[PDB]
Amino acid sequence: MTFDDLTEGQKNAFNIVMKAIKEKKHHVTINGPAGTGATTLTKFIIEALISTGETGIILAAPTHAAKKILSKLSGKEASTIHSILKINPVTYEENVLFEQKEVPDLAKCRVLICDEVSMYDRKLFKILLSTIPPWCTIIGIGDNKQIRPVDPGENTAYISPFFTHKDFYQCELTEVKRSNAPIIDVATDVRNGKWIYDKVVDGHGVRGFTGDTALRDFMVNYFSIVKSLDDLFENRVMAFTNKSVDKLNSIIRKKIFETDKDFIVGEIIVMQEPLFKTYKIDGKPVSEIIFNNGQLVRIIEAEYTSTFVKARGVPGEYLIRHWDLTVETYGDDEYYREKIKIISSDEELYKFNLFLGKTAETYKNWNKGGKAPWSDFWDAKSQFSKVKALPASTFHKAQGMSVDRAFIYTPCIHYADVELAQQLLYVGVTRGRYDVFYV
Amino acid sequence: SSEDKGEWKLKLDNAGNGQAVIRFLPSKNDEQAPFAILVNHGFKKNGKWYIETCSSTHGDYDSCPVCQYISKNDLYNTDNKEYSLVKRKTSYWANILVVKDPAAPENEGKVFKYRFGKKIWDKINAMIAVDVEMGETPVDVTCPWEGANFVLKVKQVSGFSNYDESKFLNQSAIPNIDDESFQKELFEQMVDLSEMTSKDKFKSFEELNTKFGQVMGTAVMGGAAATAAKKADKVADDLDAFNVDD
DNA sequence: TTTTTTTTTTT
Ligand SMILES: [Zn+2]
Repeated sequence: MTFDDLTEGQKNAFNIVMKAIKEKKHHVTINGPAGTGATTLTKFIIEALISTGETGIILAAPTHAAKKILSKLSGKEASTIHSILKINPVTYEENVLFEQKEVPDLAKCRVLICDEVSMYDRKLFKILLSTIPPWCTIIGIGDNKQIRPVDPGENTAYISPFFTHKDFYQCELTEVKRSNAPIIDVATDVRNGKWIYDKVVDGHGVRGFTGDTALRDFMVNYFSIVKSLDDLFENRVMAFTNKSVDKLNSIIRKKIFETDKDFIVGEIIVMQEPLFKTYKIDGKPVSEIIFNNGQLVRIIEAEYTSTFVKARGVPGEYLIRHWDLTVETYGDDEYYREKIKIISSDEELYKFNLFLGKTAETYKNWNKGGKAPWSDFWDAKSQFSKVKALPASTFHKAQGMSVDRAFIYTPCIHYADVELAQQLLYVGVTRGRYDVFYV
Repeated sequence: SSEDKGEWKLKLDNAGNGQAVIRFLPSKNDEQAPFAILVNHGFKKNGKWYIETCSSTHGDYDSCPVCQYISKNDLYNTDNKEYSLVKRKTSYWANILVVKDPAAPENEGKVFKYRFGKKIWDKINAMIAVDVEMGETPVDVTCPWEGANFVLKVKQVSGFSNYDESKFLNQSAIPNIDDESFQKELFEQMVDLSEMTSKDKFKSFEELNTKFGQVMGTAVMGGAAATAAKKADKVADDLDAFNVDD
């Protein structure tokens, strides 16, 4: 097609991209921002690679949803990294971690493509290098302005070693500096570090809401834009805390449909973790993943019931009131009709956590003979997942989700580090493909 | 406690009250380093914390991000409540030879390091500087022949340690002052605070800058986003009001 | 100095 005919930054990277394969063995990460169009350049490197015939590349996306839309637009099938690397958990009492079964040779994989390289954590980082062979060449895409992973065990600078100079030399991507786009030029200032300011073209752009009643005014402006529209696919509100979101969905649910319900039949929700169909098997069951984390689903039937839980070694069964919602696949993935038990009460949730601790108190040092009933641990533990409604997600959980219009809520951010606040911004701004309002 | 870190502190009563009797130490090195003065900005916000030193201790107002942001906005009047929360705290440090401590009889007869507050420093300054006219010529408490021991007495008022009752005593010779070995025995108990004064202070300003950034966002003078920090306070309360509006 | 006085978020 167009082949070799682009800009200096686009041309420079690919030539260096070839160099890493062509000159010695080297691994590179690229700090493409948004708007810089490294996705468009990546389309050509897709085309150019087919003439050489190298199959050693693997299409890797860290998240399922990023892999889904990657496969959807490109048309080529891509797999999850959990399947690529066979990461299998290890049941312990204190902690638990998905762990790769063995170091593979990756002989057929002579080149490596990765996305969102900021997300992969450093403790995992050291393990992967030994798994990676020398002949394989690593290519990474990500933004230094993208959001870093959260490690409760360690609070530090913790820049992804993809972004640390010692691991390997890399190259950043230049950007179409000037353009008739107010938000991106404001987004350019966002990457620069200027505070957010409203800039509008033709009535569409960055717009601010100020004053004492700004929020209520912004709320009626929020209400004005949304109305009773049941299609929020392109309307994504983002906030950090789930506390705020919880009070929102409470209030918000009552708005669109005239019901005072915590959850009502017919609602659309998204997984917060993958759905595994677990079978009892020696060692660790890899199970079968049913619904991926980030998978959209449509609720079929909704009801609130209770379920008695009994643990061997604990006398009797213990009733817990929950939501028994049946849900079906919403989207282009494999169709499944299912039913889940879900607890949505703070009273019950603390009731839930307490049972675990008594079971934790008793199981860590059990000795009436035998081993320990942990098949009744996860069977009782895995019966319930945690998911949240569509309208709002955390800036963490809104990453990657490209929607037309974004409404942004800033106040709870001050408890976060400065750099993260700008990385949320970039990610937050990139969620709105068409328009953004800011209060 | 504090003794595990090597510094003595008082075993407070149920009222928090406590009495103890101690003698001081002179200068560990010759003609220098009698005492120390420590500056530390200390505050807690967003659950995040900050307890580290300041380079304006040696007059370097510049090599401290907690010092610079004040001068840009002059929080002393711009936001005095926020100013007081974070403002530099002055810590005075010295070695101490304990005499009597009923709260902890084990602490008696021994030497420590210690940090106190500024009112004592004014009283320490008030005690050391006396005119010639009042007959009583000025007195150094650390003097071997002229020095004095002192007794600390503290009560709590509205959650504050009060010392307004403190009073000094006459001069005092120190027993067994003519033995080098008894002096040496106590001399190793003396420690040099000047070591704490060398190049131990953080030279990397950008490192200190990073930590508070993880401690708290906003507060950028050239960014002016601190106004949005002022603005954020309203929204949380506004959020509470709109919750019932449901 | 009376004391590291708040967040969730990943498989
Ligand atoms: Zn300072």
